[PDB]
Amino acid sequence: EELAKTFLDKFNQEAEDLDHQRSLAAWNYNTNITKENTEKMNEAEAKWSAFYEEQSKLAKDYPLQEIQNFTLKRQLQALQQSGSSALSANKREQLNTILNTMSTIYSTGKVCNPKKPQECLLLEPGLDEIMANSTDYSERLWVWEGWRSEVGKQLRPLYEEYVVLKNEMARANNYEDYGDYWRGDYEAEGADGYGYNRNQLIEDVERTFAEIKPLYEHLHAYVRAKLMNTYPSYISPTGCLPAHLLGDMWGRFWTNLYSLTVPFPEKPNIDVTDAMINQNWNAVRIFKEAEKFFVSVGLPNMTQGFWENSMLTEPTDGRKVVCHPTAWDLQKGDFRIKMCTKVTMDNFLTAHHEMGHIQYDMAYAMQPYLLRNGANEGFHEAVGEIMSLSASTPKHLKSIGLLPSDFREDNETEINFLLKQALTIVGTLPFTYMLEKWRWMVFKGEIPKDQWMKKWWEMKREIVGVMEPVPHDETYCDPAALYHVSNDFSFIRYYTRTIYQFQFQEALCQAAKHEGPLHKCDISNSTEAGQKLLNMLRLGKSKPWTLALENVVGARNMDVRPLLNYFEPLFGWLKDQNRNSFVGWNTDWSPYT
Amino acid sequence: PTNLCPFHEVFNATRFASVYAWNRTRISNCVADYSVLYNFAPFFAFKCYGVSPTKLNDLCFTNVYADSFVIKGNEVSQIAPGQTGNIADYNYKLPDDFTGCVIAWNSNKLDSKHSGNYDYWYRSFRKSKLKPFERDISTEIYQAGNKPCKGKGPNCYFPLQSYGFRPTYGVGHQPYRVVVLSFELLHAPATVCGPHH
Ligand SMILES: *[C@@H]1O[C@H](CO)[C@@H](O)[C@H](O)[C@H]1NC(C)=O
Ligand SMILES: *[C@@H]1O[C@H](CO)[C@@H](O)[C@H](O)[C@H]1NC(C)=O
Ligand SMILES: *[C@@H]1O[C@H](CO)[C@@H](O)[C@H](O)[C@H]1NC(C)=O
Ligand SMILES: *[C@@H]1O[C@H](CO)[C@@H](O)[C@H](O)[C@H]1NC(C)=O
Ligand SMILES: *[C@@H]1O[C@H](CO)[C@@H](O)[C@H](O)[C@H]1NC(C)=O
Ligand SMILES: [Zn+2]
Repeated sequence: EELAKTFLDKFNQEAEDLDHQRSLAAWNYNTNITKENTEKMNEAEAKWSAFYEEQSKLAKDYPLQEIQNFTLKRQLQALQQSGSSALSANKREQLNTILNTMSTIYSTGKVCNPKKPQECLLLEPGLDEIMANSTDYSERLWVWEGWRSEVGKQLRPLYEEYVVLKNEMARANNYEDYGDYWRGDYEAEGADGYGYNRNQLIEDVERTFAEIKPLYEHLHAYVRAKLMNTYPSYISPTGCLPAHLLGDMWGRFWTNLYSLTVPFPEKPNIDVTDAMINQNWNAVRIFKEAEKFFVSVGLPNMTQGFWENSMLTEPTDGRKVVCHPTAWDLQKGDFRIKMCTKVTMDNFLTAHHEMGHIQYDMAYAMQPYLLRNGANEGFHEAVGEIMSLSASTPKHLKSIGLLPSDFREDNETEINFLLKQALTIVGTLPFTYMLEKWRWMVFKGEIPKDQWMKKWWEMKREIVGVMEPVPHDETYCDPAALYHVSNDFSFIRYYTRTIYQFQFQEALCQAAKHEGPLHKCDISNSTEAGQKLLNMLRLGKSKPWTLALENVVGARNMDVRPLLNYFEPLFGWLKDQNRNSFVGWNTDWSPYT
Repeated sequence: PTNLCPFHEVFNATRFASVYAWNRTRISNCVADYSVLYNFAPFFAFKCYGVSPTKLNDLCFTNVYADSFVIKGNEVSQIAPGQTGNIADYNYKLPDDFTGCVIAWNSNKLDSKHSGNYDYWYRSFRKSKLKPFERDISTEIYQAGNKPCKGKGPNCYFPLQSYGFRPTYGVGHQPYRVVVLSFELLHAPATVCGPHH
């Protein structure tokens, strides 16, 4: 009857050997970019997918309507899904060359300064620096246009061939396009009303965006106001924020405008970087602090291999390395983090995030191979960030010693904090949703390539409230100048995650019985909250993410309510700030171009 | 009985048996110092059943049996009385009435190579469960289905398996060396006796 259990048992035990091989090869590339390690990655990928092909067909022979063990049924459906195995031979290696090329371009691209043409400079470390400090419109603009001109233009033809092949693979897996393959992460088969069909996600996103939209709009108007004080003639009081004037090299997080936009500047600082600078922190201490936070709640510390094999400093070996922060599960209790952590508060919180990934991976290693994932892409990211929400409260910052101890508590500093929080949480929601929506369109065939950037910037201006400084023809491929786009990572997770968070924290704060505002809650030294969360990280993808949600929060779907309630004091203040302001943007004026 | 029992050389041994085909050496006629065992001291499990690690060197027994093999970290919990899992079900099962000691120490720098030590194996498929101290070194293709079989085909699996042993594996998949000591009271003179009796 169920020779399924048996087949799955042989599969688990080979697939994890082979997936560790592939993961090691990819790691050895991501921390040492050479021609040789690039090819050793290709060969590991070839063996993985040649294997997964036979195992996939072999599984499609077991009818899934005879399986009654929903556990084995989820496993068999995961495996009857032939990702990659869908593309074949020439087209699996073609894809892989395209993918390697995009990847090494993104992490080797250097742009030079018209002023000192001998100064070519990399993104992963240096151009990031410029985009985080500078307040010189023309400096920022040459870095922004130089990056898009000198890599996005190199990536355009690649992104095209990439889209045809990724779509072919999806169609071969019975999906409308690649965007339907990625939205299939949110598809769940349980009972009662614990099911979820892919095509709900777009509705459920567009619902919640609307509910988020008012708050974003107010934050937007205010940020424009303050930005007008630093760039008077380049910004209209009724239109859009220029794309090269935000926190980083895209409009992704507005967390480097805190300086320009701090509500009550004469108070204790929520950003705490200066403190670390003088407190002589380093990479190892940031991670030892993340580790302490997770133990404080009752989770495992980190493995020895985590310390002996991870990349925490950017290597000073001459080695060329892809620096974007990532948390690796190489399938064998072999966990690592690949991050170029610099001594700032932003890296300190992202060490929280990527270690939250490692903790999830450790959590569900009790599950069989095919079920060791998150319940959905969002949950994995969300978990990284729930801890962050607590790691970031002033109260904890004070406990760390990074704040000055003295008690200058007041709504004043709560407004300071809520704004530094809005700049990174709320700010990223329209940018995120708009980026994924552009990709979903490109996959579904709705954008002719003669109008790619035309429909990029149009959606930009319309949905984010952000306009571009110089005009871009279809020789650009701006969207691909982000790690996730050119390194083939689904992006709507960073949307669902931001909502799922306040649903989790709220629940995990009810457990700690924290009274008062959800934004002053801190789950440190709370073993019962840690227990509440670990019980569901132990599930992984073995149960419907909808039930997984109810297990801790009591919802079967997303719910903007906790997010909105967390930011409610900032909503009230921000609204006053924009009583004599237009709460909105218009795509009419431009910045000369 | 003045010669000293060769417990050292079960432990001191370049290569261990694969759990499926676990070894046995019969300690017979000597004085029994459990002391040498700590020349491999860093121990991940040292569990006695019937006697006490702190009372060896006083054990008078007719015979001692030393069974040795290599296992995953995870799987050491299975070398216990009454335990269930692949290693106890198809490789190495112990009696419920076990008097003895399971001894288990990490062996990465020896048994794990950067390219997989595939010279280690375990039996992942068997028609039914081994009985205590049973041992089975078949390589017949397991037949999962009602249907007939062929070589490593479908519904028809090769019965054994190999642990990839590589240094960067997390601790639960690293190779561990295991030694089960079995203490045998027979009705005969007790000729494996300790320094302190
Ligand atoms: C990096 O890669 C080169 C060639 O691909 C290899 O020979 C070398 O050992 C690597 N260096 C390390 C491991 O740091
Ligand atoms: C489903 O199968 C698993 C093994 O794959 C087993 O542990 C579990 O008890 C089964 N659940 C049932 C029969 O409902
Ligand atoms: C958790 O306990 C530690 C140990 O005393 C303390 O330093 C820290 O402030 C506590 N966390 C809080 C109060 O958030
Ligand atoms: C084990 O004992 C024998 C006794 O002659 C010795 O030759 C051998 O070197 C020992 N093993 C090690 C690793 O020293
Ligand atoms: C197994 O028994 C043989 C018998 O000659 C012995 O030489 C070998 O060292 C043993 N291997 C182990 C320690 O499992
Ligand atoms: Zn992440």
